[PDB]
Order: sequence, then structure tokens, then C-alpha cells
Amino acid sequence: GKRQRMVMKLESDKTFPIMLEGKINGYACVVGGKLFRPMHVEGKIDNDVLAALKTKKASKYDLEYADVPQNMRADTFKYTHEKPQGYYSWHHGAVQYENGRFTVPKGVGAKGDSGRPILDNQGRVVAIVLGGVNEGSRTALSVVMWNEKGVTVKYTPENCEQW
Amino acid sequence: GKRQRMVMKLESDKTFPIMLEGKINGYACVVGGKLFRPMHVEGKIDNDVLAALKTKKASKYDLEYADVPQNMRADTFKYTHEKPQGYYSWHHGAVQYENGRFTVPKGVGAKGDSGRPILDNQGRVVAIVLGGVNEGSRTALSVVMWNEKGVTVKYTPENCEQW
Amino acid sequence: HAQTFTAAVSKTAWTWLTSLLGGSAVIIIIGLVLATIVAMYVLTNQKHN
Amino acid sequence: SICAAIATVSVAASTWLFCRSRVACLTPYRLTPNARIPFCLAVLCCAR
Repeated sequence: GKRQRMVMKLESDKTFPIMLEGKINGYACVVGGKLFRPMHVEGKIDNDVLAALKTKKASKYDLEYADVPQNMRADTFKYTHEKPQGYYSWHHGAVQYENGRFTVPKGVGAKGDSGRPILDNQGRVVAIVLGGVNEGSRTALSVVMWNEKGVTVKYTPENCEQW
Repeated sequence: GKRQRMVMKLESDKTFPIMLEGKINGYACVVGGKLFRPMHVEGKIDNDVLAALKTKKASKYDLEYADVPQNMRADTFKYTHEKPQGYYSWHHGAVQYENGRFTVPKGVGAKGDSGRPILDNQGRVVAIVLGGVNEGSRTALSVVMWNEKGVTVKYTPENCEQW
Repeated sequence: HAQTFTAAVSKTAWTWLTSLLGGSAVIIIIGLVLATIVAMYVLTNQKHN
Repeated sequence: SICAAIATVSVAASTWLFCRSRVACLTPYRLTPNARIPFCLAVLCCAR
């Protein structure tokens, strides 16, 4: 429960829910000085400054990137590409990273918890959750991430449902 | 002793015996999301989910193989290319690995001993037993295994018996 | 004499029909080759994980 | 008739040896639990 306190205290400032008729459908994430928002999530950004923007579309990677004003570039997530195997710290507890795939134990994951970042033991974002499929006792995840070259990579398992 | 009990705990979940008319002829392994079955063993897999799946055949490596359904993919074994010399585990006690040869002290290994996955000091499958020959006071085995490149390698000593 | 079809086509006009119709095929095949190389390079960049 | 017979036998035997060689190349990569076919052999022998 100690890692989930860290995730909630880092999401209290830098994560914004995308509300449609009050209902949560997704989360905009401000990482590295650029706003991120998925395509299929419908609604508006909770923050008033971020809602009045012109988000350039990128339909392949299921993202709608934007740019952050200069007074807000220090209040962003830090991120990295470095990802050894083991455990990472999601919003609902922990998430296993094995063979280049983020897996969460089952039950959790429904319509609405998309766009949530995955943190490491230092406090840096390594992935952004878009969707996932339930492989029985454990749910694989479809995320975007980065690599050592500096290239945005999206991983997508089979038959993933958009969250 | 102690080593065999965690192997029984693993084999109770994922190693499935075949059903000849009154007895057990062989054992289907579910590793990495790909069901494995030896050829000379004939019968029916105990699960009605794993029975209906049509298997592709590889006569050089003596193994039928089919695709695992998506729910079962998380509840599979794990496989390892790297094996150092020493001692590995097996359902009938221990198995020695020396000069690339899985050998077993004699008195054990007979008919109905096929498809049993040789585990390691962590719980990952390094080989699959298909039979062996009595090399004097200690029997060697005829297993398939994997290497660093991703190439299924079968080793077989002289005049082995299809168990 | 007999008027063959394409009898008076005047090699200048053969050149104008070869350039403005065969050259557009050259444009579309180098566009298709460029698209194929771009797709393979994107897949090579996403081989990194 | 003998030209047609030699042509049929040659095409059938060459297709049989080609299928044997394609199976003998693609078999050690389809048996692995991940089935990660390398890209050049997937371009050549028409794999997934």
C-alpha cells in the first residue's frame, strides 16, 4: 500500500480526469512537457487551461499530443526509457513487466481507467495505459512507451478492448 | 525430500496426463502458450478445452503442438535457453546435467513417462522427456530443449526407448 | 493508300505522350517505393521495444 | 507423352523437395513457445 500512496500523491497534481456528464472516461497525463490524451475517450479535460488547447491528432498510436505552456513545464512527470524486468507501480497497486509486456492481476480494468501512467521505483513514467485484454488469471496491457533510441513505441496484445 | 513437492504443486495445475483406456501413457505440457504432446503417446488430454484443439505435427522432433487459448496463456510454464551444469529437478527425483546430457540414476523411467517437463532451480522448464536408454548403472534421456537463438534442439542417445 | 490508325503521330507528339504519361508512372512507382521503405523503417524502429 | 511424363514428374518432385525444405527451415522456429520468426526467413519462406 506504500507504493499506491506514492502513485496517488504524484497523480494528485499531474493527472486530470476526462469527464463526460460527470462520469470518468479517461485521464490526461502531463509527462515531459507535453499533454497526452487518448483518442477514444470522450469528454473534456478537468483543468481549464488544458481544455482550451488545440491537440494535434495522431490516430495510429491512439494519442492526442499537445504542448505545455512555459509556466507549467516544471510541473510535469519525469520519464525514462530504462526498464529492467520486475515490478512497477500502477494506480491500483503493482504491475508485472515480463518479456516486454505489462501485466496486472485480474479483476481491475474497466471502462474509464485509461490514460493512467505507470511509474517506477524512482518516480518516472515508463508507460501510458490505453487498454488491455484479460488472459484468464492475469490481464495484459496495451500501452505506449519509449526506448533508448528516442522513439515512441506502442505495444498491443491480441483482441485488446479500449478502456 | 523437498524438491519434488513444489514440482508436484506445479504439475497439479499445468501438466496434464493423457487418458488411455485404463492407464496413463503420457503427459501434455502447456508452456509459453503452446500445448505440447508426444507422438508415440496416444490417447485423450484430460481437459475438454485442450482436447478439441487440433495439433500440428513435427516428425523430426516427435511432438504434436497446438495453440493455447487466450485465457490459458498466463497460466503456462516458462522456458529458459541458458542451462549451466549441475542438478535440475524432475517428477521422479533429480536429474544430472553434464556435457549436454540429462541423465538419471537408474531404476526409474519406464512406460508412461513421456512429456514430463524437466524444471530448474527457479521453476522454469528447460527440457521435455521423450525417453531414454540404460547407460550402465545410470540412465540418460532423450529430450527436446531450446537454445539462445530460439531453435528447438532434440538430443537422442544410441538406441533409446520411446517411453 | 490506306490510312492506318496511328499513321500521322509525328515523333514530337510521341515524345509528349511518352513523357506526360510514362513519366507519371515513374512518379507513382517512386512514391510507392518510398512508401514501402518508410513502412519497413518504421517496423525496424519498432523492433527495438 | 514421354516429354509430358518427364515434365510432370520433374515439377512434382521439385515441388515436393521445396515443401520438404520449407518445413525443414520453418520447423525449429514454430516449435518454440514464443514463435518469434526472424524477419528474413519470414520474407523468404512466406511465414507469418
